Amino acid sequence: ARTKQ
Amino acid sequence: VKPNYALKFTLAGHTKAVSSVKFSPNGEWLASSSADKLIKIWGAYDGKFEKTISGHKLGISDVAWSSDSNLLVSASDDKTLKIWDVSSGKCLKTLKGHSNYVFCCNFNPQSNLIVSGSFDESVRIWDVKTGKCLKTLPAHSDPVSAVHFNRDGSLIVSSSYDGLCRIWDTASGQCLKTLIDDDNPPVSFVKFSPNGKYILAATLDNTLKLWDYSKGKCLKTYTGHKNEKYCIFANFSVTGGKWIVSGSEDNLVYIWNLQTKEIVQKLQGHTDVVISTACHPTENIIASAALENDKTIKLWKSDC
Repeated sequence: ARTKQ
Repeated sequence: VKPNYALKFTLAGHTKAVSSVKFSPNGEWLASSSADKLIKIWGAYDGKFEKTISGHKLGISDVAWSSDSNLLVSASDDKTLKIWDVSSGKCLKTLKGHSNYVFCCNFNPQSNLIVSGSFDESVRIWDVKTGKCLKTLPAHSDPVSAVHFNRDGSLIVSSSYDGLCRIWDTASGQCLKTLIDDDNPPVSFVKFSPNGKYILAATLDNTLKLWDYSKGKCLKTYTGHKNEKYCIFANFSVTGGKWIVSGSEDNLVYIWNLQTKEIVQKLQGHTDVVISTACHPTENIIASAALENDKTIKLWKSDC
């Protein structure tokens, strides 16, 4: 998701 | 004139990184989404925790409010979106069709359609009432990082790691315009300005850009922050001074003067990347949210 690179 | 945003509340409760924060249109609520699979609702003015909304099987990348503040939609790594009744916390519909993570979502102003973008490189348009997919747009050649309706709902703007920003006709799904700049760095965020005349776009070369939609030209650039890794939201602040607001990978909230492009404030407090910021619809209030080391939401208030 958005929270992961 | 510079604003004087100062920290008023810190909102703890998420157990993994927060992914997005959004104020309800009626100003009363803040909604947050997280890699912990949860949505949380908070009081916009005092940070009071209200409720947790659960149902997704994997983390959530985005949440958005309907025009009447009664519904939320969320976009999840479980490849679905869910429409929620905020009052009951119930899942009304699950929107199935994307073949990979759903990254971004938004209602149109009528709030009878939802637009979504996905790692599957498509943009989908959904009927809110039936929960069924109306159109699938083969929009991009890499993950879609943001989708947004303009003010009358007739247009959709999308952005992608393929380096493109595209503007779509809602009714037909056909492409109206493609925006390209420099050496096409990944476009990590896009949205229309309040009057729909401009488009604000973030690229993963530490740059925000304001585009004139009609002329297809760059009008302003905003630099000084750190953004090379994450899809960080950006905002127009319109309640007092006209600012551009964005998070940053150096753990600060950046605020620029929209016309002069100068940094007017840097909000210090978070202990990890600030992935999401939101601007309150009637008060000079900013919400910010941060990744795994921090996991909190902060509310900041300014006199102007």
